[PDB]
Amino acid sequence: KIEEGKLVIWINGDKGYNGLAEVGKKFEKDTGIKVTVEHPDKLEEKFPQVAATGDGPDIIFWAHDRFGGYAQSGLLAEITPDKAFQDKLYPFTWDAVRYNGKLIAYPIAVEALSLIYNKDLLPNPPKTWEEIPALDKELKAKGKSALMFNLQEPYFTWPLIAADGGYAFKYENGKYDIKDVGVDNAGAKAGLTFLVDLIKNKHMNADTDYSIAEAAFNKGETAMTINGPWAWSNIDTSKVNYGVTVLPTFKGQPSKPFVGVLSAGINAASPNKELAKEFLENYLLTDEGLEAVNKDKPLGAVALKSYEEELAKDPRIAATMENAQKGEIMPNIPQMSAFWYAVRTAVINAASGRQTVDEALKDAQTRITKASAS
Amino acid sequence: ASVQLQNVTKAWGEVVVSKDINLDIHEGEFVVFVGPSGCGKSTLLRMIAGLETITSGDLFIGEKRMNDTPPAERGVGMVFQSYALYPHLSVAENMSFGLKLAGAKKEVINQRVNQVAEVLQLAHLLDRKPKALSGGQRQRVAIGRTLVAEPSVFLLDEPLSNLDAALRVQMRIEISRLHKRLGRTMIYVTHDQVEAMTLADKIVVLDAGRVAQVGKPLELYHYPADRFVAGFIGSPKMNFLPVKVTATAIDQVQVELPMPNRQQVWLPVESRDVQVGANMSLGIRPEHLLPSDIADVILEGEVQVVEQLGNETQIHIQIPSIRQNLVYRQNDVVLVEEGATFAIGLPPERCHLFREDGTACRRLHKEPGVA
Amino acid sequence: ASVQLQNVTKAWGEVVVSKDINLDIHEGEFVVFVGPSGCGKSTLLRMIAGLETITSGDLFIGEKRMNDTPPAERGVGMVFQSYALYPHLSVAENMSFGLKLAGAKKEVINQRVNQVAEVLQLAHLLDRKPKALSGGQRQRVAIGRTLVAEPSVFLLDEPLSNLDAALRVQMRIEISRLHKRLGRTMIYVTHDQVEAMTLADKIVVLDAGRVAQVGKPLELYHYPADRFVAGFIGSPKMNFLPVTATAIDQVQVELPMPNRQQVWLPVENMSLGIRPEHLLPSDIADVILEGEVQVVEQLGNETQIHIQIPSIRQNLVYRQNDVVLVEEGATFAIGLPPERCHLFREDGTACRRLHKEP
Amino acid sequence: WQSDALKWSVLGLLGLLVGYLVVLMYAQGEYLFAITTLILSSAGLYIFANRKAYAWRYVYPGMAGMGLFVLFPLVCTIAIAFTNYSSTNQLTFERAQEVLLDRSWQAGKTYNFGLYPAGDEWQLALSDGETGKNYLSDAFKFGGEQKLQLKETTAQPEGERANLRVITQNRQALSDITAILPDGNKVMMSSLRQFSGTQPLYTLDGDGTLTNNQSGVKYRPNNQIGFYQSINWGDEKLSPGYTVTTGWKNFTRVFTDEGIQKPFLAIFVWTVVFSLITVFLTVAVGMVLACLVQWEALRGKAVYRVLLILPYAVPSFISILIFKGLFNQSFGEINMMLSALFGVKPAWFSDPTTARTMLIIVNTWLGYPYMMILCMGLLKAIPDDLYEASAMDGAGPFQNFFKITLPLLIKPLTPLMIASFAFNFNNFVLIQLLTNGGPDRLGTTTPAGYTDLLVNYTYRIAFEGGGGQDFGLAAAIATLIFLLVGALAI
Amino acid sequence: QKARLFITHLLLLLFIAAIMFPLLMVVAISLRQGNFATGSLIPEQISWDHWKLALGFSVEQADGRITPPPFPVLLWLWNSVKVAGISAIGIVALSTTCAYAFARMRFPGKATLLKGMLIFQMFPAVLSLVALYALFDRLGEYIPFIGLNTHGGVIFAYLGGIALHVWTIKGYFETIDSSLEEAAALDGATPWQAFRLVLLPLSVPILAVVFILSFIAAITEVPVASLLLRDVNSYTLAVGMQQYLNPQNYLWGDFAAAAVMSALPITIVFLLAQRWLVNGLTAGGVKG
Ligand SMILES: CCCCCC/C=C/CCCCCCCCCC(=O)O[C@H](COC(=O)CCCCCCCCCCCCCCC)COP(=O)(O)OC[C@@H](O)CO
Ligand SMILES: Nc1ncnc2c1ncn2[C@@H]1O[C@H](COP(=O)(O)OP(=O)(O)O)[C@@H](O)[C@H]1O
Ligand SMILES: Nc1ncnc2c1ncn2[C@@H]1O[C@H](COP(=O)(O)OP(=O)(O)O)[C@@H](O)[C@H]1O
Ligand SMILES: OC[C@H]1O[C@H](O[C@H]2[C@H](O)[C@@H](O)[C@@H](O)O[C@@H]2CO)[C@H](O)[C@@H](O)[C@@H]1O
Ligand code: VO4
Ligand code: VO4
Ligand SMILES: [Mg+2]
Ligand SMILES: [Mg+2]
Repeated sequence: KIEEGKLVIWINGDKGYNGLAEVGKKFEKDTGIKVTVEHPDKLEEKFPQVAATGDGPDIIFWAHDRFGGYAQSGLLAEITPDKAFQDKLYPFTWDAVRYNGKLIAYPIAVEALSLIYNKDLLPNPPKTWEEIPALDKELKAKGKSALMFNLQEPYFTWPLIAADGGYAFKYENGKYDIKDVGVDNAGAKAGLTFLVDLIKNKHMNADTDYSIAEAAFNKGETAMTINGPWAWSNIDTSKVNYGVTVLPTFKGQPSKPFVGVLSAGINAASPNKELAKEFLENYLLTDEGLEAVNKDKPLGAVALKSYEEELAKDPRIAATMENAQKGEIMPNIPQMSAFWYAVRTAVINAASGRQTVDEALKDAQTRITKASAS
Repeated sequence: ASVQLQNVTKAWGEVVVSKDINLDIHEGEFVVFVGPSGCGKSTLLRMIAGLETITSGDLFIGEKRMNDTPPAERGVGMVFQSYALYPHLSVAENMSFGLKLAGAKKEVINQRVNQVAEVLQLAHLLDRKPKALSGGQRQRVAIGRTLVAEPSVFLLDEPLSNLDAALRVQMRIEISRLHKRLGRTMIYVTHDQVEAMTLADKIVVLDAGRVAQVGKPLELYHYPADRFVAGFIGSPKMNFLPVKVTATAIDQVQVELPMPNRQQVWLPVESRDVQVGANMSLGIRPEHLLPSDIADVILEGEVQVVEQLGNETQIHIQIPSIRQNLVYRQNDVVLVEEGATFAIGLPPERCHLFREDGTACRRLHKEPGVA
Repeated sequence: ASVQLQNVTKAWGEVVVSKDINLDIHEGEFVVFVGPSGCGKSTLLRMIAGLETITSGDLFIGEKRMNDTPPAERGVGMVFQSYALYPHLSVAENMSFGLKLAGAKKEVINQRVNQVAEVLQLAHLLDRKPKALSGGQRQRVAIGRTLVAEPSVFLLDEPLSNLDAALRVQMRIEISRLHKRLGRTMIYVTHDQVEAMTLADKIVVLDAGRVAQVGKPLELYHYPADRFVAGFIGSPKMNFLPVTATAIDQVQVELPMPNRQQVWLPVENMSLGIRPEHLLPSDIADVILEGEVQVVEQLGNETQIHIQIPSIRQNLVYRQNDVVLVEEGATFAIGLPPERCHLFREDGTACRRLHKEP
Repeated sequence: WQSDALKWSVLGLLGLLVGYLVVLMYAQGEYLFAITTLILSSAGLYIFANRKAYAWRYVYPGMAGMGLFVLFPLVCTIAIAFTNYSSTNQLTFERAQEVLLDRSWQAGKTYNFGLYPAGDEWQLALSDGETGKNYLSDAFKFGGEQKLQLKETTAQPEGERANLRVITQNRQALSDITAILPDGNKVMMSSLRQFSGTQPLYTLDGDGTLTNNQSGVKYRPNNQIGFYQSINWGDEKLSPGYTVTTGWKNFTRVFTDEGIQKPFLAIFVWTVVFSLITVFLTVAVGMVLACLVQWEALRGKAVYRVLLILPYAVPSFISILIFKGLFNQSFGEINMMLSALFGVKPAWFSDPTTARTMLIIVNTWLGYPYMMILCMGLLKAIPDDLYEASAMDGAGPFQNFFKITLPLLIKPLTPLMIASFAFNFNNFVLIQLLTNGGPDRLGTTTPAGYTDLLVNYTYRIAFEGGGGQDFGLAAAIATLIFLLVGALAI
Repeated sequence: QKARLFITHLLLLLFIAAIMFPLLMVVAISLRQGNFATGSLIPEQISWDHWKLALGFSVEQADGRITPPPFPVLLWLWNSVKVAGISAIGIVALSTTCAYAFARMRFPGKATLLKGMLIFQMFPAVLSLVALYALFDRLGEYIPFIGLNTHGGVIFAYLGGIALHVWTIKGYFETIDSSLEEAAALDGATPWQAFRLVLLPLSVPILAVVFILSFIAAITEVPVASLLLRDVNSYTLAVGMQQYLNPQNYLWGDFAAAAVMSALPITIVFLLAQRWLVNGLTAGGVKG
């Protein structure tokens, strides 16, 4: 039994929870309803268990991809904002928070990989992936290198693999086609072939991970890297004169990074649905509300059109938003579990030389398609 | 308390280390257990104390069946053969441990611990831990622990084995003085023949699980029931000569010496179940053999071993037609060479006679000391 | 191998437990240590073993210094006072442990183990663990272990203390048999006076850390150096009396008893010493000594009689062969032989006896 | 001395709390908790009652804790293995029905509302956006269910518009009002700002069937799969699903499925080998270090002792990832050092055997202080005179170790070594964090790797693999490998 | 030959250096500016910020504003000592009494129960947290002191992990000669008195071992403590440092400082326990 007449909120400990509490302090001033914000460890695992028995927070903040699972479990209330409210947010974010064609959470912020470059080594960043090989050669004469990013994890390598027509599952019109996987097709092959060839020509190294890449950029050894908005504060401390821009295109087509939409779901068992609705719609999702959380800890790119336009004055936030809109929404379906391992394996096999790009991606598709069917 | 054992049997699997033992130790009785190494002297003590289970048979302490009573409720104290001192506590603490478990006063404890420690010559070692003691010192601590406790039944497993001869005499008296003061039952195991003769009201002889003979000290020395007991009590051991029966009277037996001269001699010994022609075994103690000067039976041979003990001299003599050497004790230092000719007298009234099964023909010579 | 100690001193911090001891033990010599409980016999033995450090002084085993040498390199075995058996190994394995270390030979091991176990009467106990054995049986396994290894120097610490009289005899013989066959040095600690007299080529008497006397078994019995040695050698203890005129080759003293008798002694407030075995019957001797019987002990082979003399607080022990019918409180008279008497000074040293003994 | 009557008073006072809590647990929905606490308490009071159950006084406190926190969790895991408890089927039937009965749909119009004080009473206004018409009720009183007639108006209400605070305070009474339009439409409160024609999507018949008020489709509980299914069954299945018994289905799913069995043996062999080598190496290194560090000749031992247990003092999570860095093939200091001294760069992640070596190196690093600490204590049980005897038998340091020290330690170590085998058999975390089972076993239909343990490959099928988180499957395989490791200890 | 000491001193030093290296990288991470898992052993850019915030200090940054410590790391540490301290004392006390009965007393099914304890604890703790939460949630409404969000509950939850410690103590008990307690019983000692006054003072080394092994276990434990504790100020250090871990990146600098800090109470307890890790406790007691 969740307690009536108050709001309990769960949000991750790297979000601006102190800002969110101050938004809740304004809510309390106008409603008399006390708002308590918590950030417990592993809240994404805790929630399913506590909510199943009709307990837990009234509102949970997490990335949208997990909310597809919660909704299927029957843990999230179906939300009902009107057409006028839905106009305030970017239309593609509403697609992220849809289980069985129904809205199940309020989009808050947007997160995607962007191209980060050193201004002192590279004044003008390249628009294409094909430009890198030539650029690395003139940087190697000065001791430096062009591009270093996390090759081990498919999240970081996917943008290039997805550019020419690679995809996880075919997103037709709301419904994800579970039997239509696109890691085998020509678009995926050419993306991974170009990545392998960068290693073959010693422009990158097959066993480059997150730590090695982040250290190389922050020490000014490499001219550019691929990373998200979580990595900016590290570079700020390093005092590397850096820019955040659009990802380079491959074969004329833009990189397609995965998009993570921080969302707010309402617990299906909460007796305070209408209180939560008021807090979320009229208190949090306003310029003033988001400014309170952003000031505590930066949100990056927000879903709110009006506040995003003010944030986009920062070129880094604008770049995040651009790569997100040209990217792919993370599928909120359980079948994504099989995707992550099979694809991660495929790249490691191709980069180290255990398999060729062809068979490595063929086996990866075979593994997802026969696991999604079973 | 009285301690009585009826048909007590102990077995370690198929190995039976105690067989049908029957003992009746009355209140205030000092009983000494003697016997060969590993015959079951400790096993008996451990069954009395409750440290070892009984396979079959009954044990009574103060006329109460104690078979299934925990050691603590037996009224029994023991001086362990391995001492079993508390190695984390000092001598004083070891000796005062039993009293501290009761609601005993500190001054009451100190008064009767120092008293017992001073008679054992441990007054200067009171603070010492068992590791910082000698083997004879640890042993005196083990005794001292039980003396302080003053149980109904005292058990002492070879309690003087590791002491000098002079201190052994000093401890013997202090143990003997305690028994006369308290009038409590004491069961005392020893290998020292002197201890047994001086201390016991009654001596038990064991032989591989069985009781061989129970009797007064002198009663066992003068009148052993069989060949085993006769060879165990008194050290040096009794000499044994294979003889043949030539004639019998009701109160005497005539035997023939195995020598080529085949000398005949009458012995004051029962002829019950003794046939003419049968092979007997003749027993004579080294102390009892006489000098040859005036003697009716003369045994002569070649000296094999001479042992100079100072107070006496032991001579071992090889006599033809007998495989075993004859041991003889002369008073004072007697100058004899190895290989020299030596003769000893053999007194008929001091001879023991044993049948082929081993049992003794009762000696009919009334020896002084036995009532 | 030979063993000798030079000015060896041992202390636990400050308290001296072995004071400046000098011993020369030749090869093939059987030496026995005797002394009151806790005098330093084991300490001395353990320093020779290497298990204890030597504070100051020199230790030589086979004409080479051994103070710095570890116990395992000294070529020495030991029968421990407390057996110190290996609990995880059987009797056979306990005895065949030294041989298993110094070049194991499958046949030689079993062959020497079986023979040593036969003479210690342990043959039926070969598969047993130490916990399934009696005290005396464990002692014999401790002995067996050292006899099987056959070291250059044998160190035995009260190795028979827990064996019956008859078995002790048999063990003494086998130790002597081994001593004459191998011809190796043996240092043997014992409280059994019979073992001391019959085994030793040389006996060492210890007294609170320091050496009181070193000599032949019969030499220590007849001619002790001081009061302590006389009181320790030969049990029962030698009787003592607190005894005017002196000659060139003999000393005369007066008895403290009310009659006040004077007697000459063939020697160099004195203390007169006489052994219970040397005292004579009443009617024989010239010096009669009368008193009241206190304790009568019937030992079977002999009778020992404690006699309280007037004006003498210390009792007088007398030994006589055979069974003697005497009761407490009765009068008794004994002869006092002059030539068999000992004499001791105020400090404790003995006046050399000039009467030659056989 | 404490009184004898004090014992029966305490046993009576504790025997009073039992029953005061047991019948109190019986008063509400517990039962399972009320029966379990009875047998446990009754055993405790009986054990301390009669002196013949004396030995059990020492075991009871420890066994009670163990049953509560080790055995109970064990029974549940096994119990769950006979059900379809998963992400898809997580709720109980009652909860799944409760969730479906809270589901709603917008059937009518949507009016923004306002609350207006009229003296001591209230007035409710609605605003129709799509027609530009306004409606207003008569003066009413808050309290319970009531219906209000709304009349079309051009005038403004006389009262001043109420706060969100006033609306919120009176929300319950406001959620019980059914507003009625002039056209006959019924409208109720849907939010703090709106009144609308929201209605329940499903209605419970009584026999157990839920009919949808929007589509007209009827649904009934299908307990064979654990969903509400259309009706004789139809194609459509309703979520959320509910937990239901499945019998041997989860156990057979491991036996029937060829493809999840293809790499089973090859992985099983590696798990046994990895576990055996770990236990051997951790015991070996730990025992030696413990021996050396108690050796009194070694003058710095006190400092060594502390520094040697530090790999166990720091939480292992960060250590494992740091190793992952140190073992990087092209970067990471180990291969940078091995390239300088020697001429080789081992493929610590690419090559199956060298990866397996890396795994054993890190695990020995993680596991030696445990065994060393055990040995530090266990060594104190061995008497000094045993080494005096060995010195007299002519033994050295190495001979001492193998003939005395080792055999006197293996017996107490045996139960600990068997336990260390079972723990390292299931060492999920090490493999995941360090290798992810890498490198990849080629041709494996269900993702399997060379350094994958049995636990690693298994929970990839249950939790990953694309079918959500199947707790029923993972529980069944947890039982099977337990019966396998139980059969191993033979 | 004292070349054995030199070669041991040398091989230990090389072994220490090798096993210390990974731990020295943690210290490097804790003193490195920003949050980086990798870099030089001596950080090129050293920062005290991570240790400042862990020790409770405020940090002035590049732009001028002061950052107050987000978390009470020191309180977390104190919470860890408390939970691990009482938890260890409890596990020692429970497993020692249990071992005593297994090592010295006899009762039906003694051999079955001991082997049952070893088997049932070697079960995979995969679905255990589901069962544990359900237990403490029910328990909380009767005894609140040991329910959810309490230190009592966390301590109570660990007292079930004794099986192995029972085996370890039972094993040690069995090495000690029985005649010491036999002698005690003959002096009139109850089975408890023999236990407390004779057996335990000689078992003191293995009691330290069990205390140490339990204190470490409790200090480093995450899942159960994280599952039961809700309030930030009641977090143990292991629970608290999880806040430095996010789906996409870790605050390595702060995590490392927390890791090094948690090793400190282990070290202190390990040092203090040494007084009970002594040789030759049974020396001079039993001839044999
Ligand atoms: C795979 C193994 C990896 C081990 C690497 C560990 C890294 C540490 C490097 C150290 C290298 C060892 C150097 C040994 C040099 C000897 C030092 C020495 O000479 O010191 C000795 C220390 O003992 C001792 O562990 C003697 C040393 C023991 C030797 C055993 C070596 C073999 C190890 C493998 C067997 C393990 C058993 C299997 C377990 C299942 C002193 O012994 P003693 O005086 O006789 O004992 C008397 C008392 O101390 C006993 O209470
Ligand atoms: N635990 C045991 N298992 C089998 N035999 C044993 C055990 N303990 C003692 N024995 C045997 O029982 C016999 C008697 O032991 P004990 O009473 O100690 O002899 P002693 O007469 O020397 O006191 C010995 O021969 C011994 O080997
Ligand atoms: N650790 C110690 N500290 C002080 N004195 C000790 C220590 N160990 C033994 N002693 C003393 O040293 C003396 C001689 O010891 P030991 O050689 O064992 O005597 P024994 O002559 O009976 O063998 C004894 O009086 C004993 O009390
Ligand atoms: O064996 C390697 C293993 O060692 C340690 O695990 C211990 C654990 O800490 C103890 O509490 C107990 O359960 O025994 C385990 C070993 O059997 C390390 O904690 C672990 O990281 C490592 O894998
Ligand atoms: O070691 V001693 O006290 O028995 O002479
Ligand atoms: O072998 V025993 O007679 O106990 O010393
Ligand atoms: Mg015995
Ligand atoms: Mg000694």
